[PDB]
Amino acid sequence: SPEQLLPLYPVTATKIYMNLGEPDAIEKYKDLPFDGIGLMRIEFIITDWVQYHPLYLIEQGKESLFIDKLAEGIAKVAQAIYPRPVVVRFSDFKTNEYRGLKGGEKYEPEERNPMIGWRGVSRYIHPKYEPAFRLEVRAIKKVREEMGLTNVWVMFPFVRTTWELERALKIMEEEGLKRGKDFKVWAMAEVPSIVLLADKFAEYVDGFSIGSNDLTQLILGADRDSNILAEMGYFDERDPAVLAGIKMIIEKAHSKGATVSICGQAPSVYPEIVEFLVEAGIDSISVNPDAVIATRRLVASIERKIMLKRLNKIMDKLNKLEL
Amino acid sequence: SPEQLLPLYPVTATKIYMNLGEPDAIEKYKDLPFDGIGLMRIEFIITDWVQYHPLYLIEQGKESLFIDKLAEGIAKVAQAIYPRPVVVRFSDFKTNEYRGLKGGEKYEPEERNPMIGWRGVSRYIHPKYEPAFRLEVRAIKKVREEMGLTNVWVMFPFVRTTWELERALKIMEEEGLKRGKDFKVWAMAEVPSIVLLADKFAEYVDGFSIGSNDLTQLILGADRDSNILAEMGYFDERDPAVLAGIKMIIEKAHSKGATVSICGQAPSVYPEIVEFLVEAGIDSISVNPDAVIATRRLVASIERKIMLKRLNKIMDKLNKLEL
Amino acid sequence: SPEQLLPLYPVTATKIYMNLGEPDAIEKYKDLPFDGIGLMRIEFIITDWVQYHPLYLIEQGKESLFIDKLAEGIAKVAQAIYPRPVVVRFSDFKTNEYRGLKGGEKYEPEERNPMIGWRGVSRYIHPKYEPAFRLEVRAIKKVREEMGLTNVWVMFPFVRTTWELERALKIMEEEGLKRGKDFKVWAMAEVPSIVLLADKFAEYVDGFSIGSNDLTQLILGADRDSNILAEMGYFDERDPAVLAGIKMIIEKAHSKGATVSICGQAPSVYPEIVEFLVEAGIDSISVNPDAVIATRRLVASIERKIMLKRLNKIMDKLNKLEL
Ligand SMILES: [Mg+2]
Ligand SMILES: [Mg+2]
Ligand SMILES: [Mg+2]
Repeated sequence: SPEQLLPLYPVTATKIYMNLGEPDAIEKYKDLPFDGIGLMRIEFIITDWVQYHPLYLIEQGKESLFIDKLAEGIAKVAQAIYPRPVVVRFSDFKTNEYRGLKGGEKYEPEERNPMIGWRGVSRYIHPKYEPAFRLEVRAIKKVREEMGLTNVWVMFPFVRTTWELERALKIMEEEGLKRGKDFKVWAMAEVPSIVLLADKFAEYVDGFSIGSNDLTQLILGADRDSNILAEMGYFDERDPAVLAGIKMIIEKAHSKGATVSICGQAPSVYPEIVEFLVEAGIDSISVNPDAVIATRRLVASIERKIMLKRLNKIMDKLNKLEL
Repeated sequence: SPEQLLPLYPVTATKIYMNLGEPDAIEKYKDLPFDGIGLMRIEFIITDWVQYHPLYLIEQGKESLFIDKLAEGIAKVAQAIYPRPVVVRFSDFKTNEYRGLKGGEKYEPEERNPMIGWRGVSRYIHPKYEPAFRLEVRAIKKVREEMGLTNVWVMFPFVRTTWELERALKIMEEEGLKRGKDFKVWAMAEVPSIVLLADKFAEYVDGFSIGSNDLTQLILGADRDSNILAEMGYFDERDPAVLAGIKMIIEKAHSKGATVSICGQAPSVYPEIVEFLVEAGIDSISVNPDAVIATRRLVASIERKIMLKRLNKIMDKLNKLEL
Repeated sequence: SPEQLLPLYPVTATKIYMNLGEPDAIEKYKDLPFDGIGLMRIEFIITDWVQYHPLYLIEQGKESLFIDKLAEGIAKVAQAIYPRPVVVRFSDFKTNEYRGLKGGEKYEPEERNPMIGWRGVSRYIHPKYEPAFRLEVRAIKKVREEMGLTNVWVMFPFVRTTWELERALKIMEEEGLKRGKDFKVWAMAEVPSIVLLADKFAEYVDGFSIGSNDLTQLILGADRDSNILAEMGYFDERDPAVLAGIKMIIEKAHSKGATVSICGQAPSVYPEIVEFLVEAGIDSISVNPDAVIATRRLVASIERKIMLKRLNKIMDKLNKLEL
């Protein structure tokens, strides 16, 4: 009877979140010791439950279908784990991925580098895609209000500049979705501009989610699907530059009182990444379901280890005071 | 076999108490990891096991029935969880609620605001209701002595002034119920006078129980059953005024060496309230049975988190000493 | 010839304001040495000059009558004592008191506790009563502009939360009534939330008016018309909790540069309350007309006494510097 084994799992100061892409998979992982969904991917919902470009649906006057499918998926995930928070990520599609949707060829220009192209918040605040972002915000508002699921938060993927973030925030406010005590807004820390200006971005969002997969790619300026670059071992999240960027993000966000989360494959595979993150004082770690329990163990041990080490340092520090 | 799973639950520095209103429900929740009954409501016993106003029973010479029913309920609850403490709350009825009892129309005046009317300690020390309070104290004494259940403590609901508290204490002493090492007396911190003078009230009671439901109502001056006020969102226990009052109560009580408890719906629904309470250093948290286990998890995690944060602060503090 | 005796009255640092409920009574008390009307009650105007619920008049399209009667009363009071300020209090009625008006049964729900019910700013910002508050603001604007009576200020009764105060302020701004150098906005400090967060409320208002009558009731959680509670002596404004709350309000408001006033029966009857208020450094005291002159004497003496005591302390303090 595993359902009574949940409270007996090790207690961790750092929150252990879970990454979810398919809403129907929430019932498979309902017995895992996770403190919430730190990353809900709505890409699967749009691809397989909608099949249509949101702008195409707006042109055909079918906003209701898109809004209702997103609302159904998000409400299922939120109600399955209430009151644990569900951090829904906005549309993370690229232009080429957007073209895969039905009727998306008319609204998606052919881009040489969609990886660093028109995507994320830059797409949301643009007048062309603004109605689709408004549809997504309307779905989130319907989940939070019609179903009363307060535990639904949002994260803005691929945030580039502060003014774009504030424009997205005011667009959300125009839709009645306002940042508050019961509503948290996060920003993906996958762009080096966020690394350099995390303390400046913290005035607009409640916290940051470090997209280590994309953050490593952008910091190193390398793209993963290129087999040549992958063979050389570039895409190691243990890279000193990536670690320095993560440390800077954590320091700036905690100096401005913003929470820091990480949602990538780095904590799932590399224990040393987890140790470094916990030592830096990261607020939460979001991992894949199959890596939840182990992470909950590992973080706990690391915390205990830290709780020893700091004590020693304090004593040593105290020694230098008396001499 | 859940009965051997009790010792395996997470260990929390803050005591996790349980709220009980029906004595017969103690057997349903005997397998929950609670450190005691932080709030036992005798309102159900008087309403459904007595059906009669205590003053009416005194007039009819039936004090024995009221005393014996209270003693039976309290003894059942205390013996079910011995030696864990059972904090019995005295009669928390309002005048309109008192009139619901049989024969209570003759003893309860019609009040415009019973919510802030003749209730609580103000009712107990009044000569008219003093015999009923003496009956309640006699029932408590019978439980503590005839059945030898030392684990029964009392809390005074809706305490307004220090002189009324000392008059209630001397009335209890006249009945042979004296505050001591084996008997704890608490005061409900649901009136702003307790907020302002907690350090003064601490000389009379062993600890305080924060009635967050009533404390929010009195601090904000709003009454919950009014749907208009509820719709505007006034009754949020995360309100800055309520948090400041709770912090002041905790600080004053710990400055005077008195324990602090909370028995309301705030810790059951809002994790941030629990985090703030544990950070402030609250001695115990009393929640509903269905919210016990989760709270025991949450508090534990928060404690661990705090146990990290303080360490960091100490190191930072130590840094400022060397420079 | 008493009219030349006004300048010969004792000079007080603390402003001595007067409480007025009937505009026609301003001519009776025009020869009293008061520095202004610290509390103008428009309850009498609405009850006896309008007789109608403002929402009922709006439904019947008779906003002009209500606005003109309020304007006539306020203009009479302001012109009678120009340029001394007239602090008009907004509608302080309760729901039961509102039902006494003609046609008010349809707009006032039956409330169990109107004393802590839908009243004050909570009523003004609500969409249902918002047109009536707009009518009151329009009357104030007509007095300040059509008659050019700059000396008219407003106070918001029964302020609960900061967001409600800012919503009322923006509603006033939408009506052209904006806080400025020639227009002062006060908040009644009769709710314990104001006591706990006076420094936070000071960013929205020019000053605070301590409603000691209601402040004592809310701090002690007792209602005055209950004869049982009154007999026990609960409603003593010399209570330590009420004094501590008043001291906290004064300290916070003066730390944020906001003026503090008191408009209640405490300074009219208890000289020690006046002494404590003047020692705390209250900016003004508003009393009943029959208690004006005596208060003007008493405060003066107290000020002189303080002006001695502080000097002694300074000398003593200086002694500790030389030793
Ligand atoms: Mg990404
Ligand atoms: Mg209560
Ligand atoms: Mg009042």
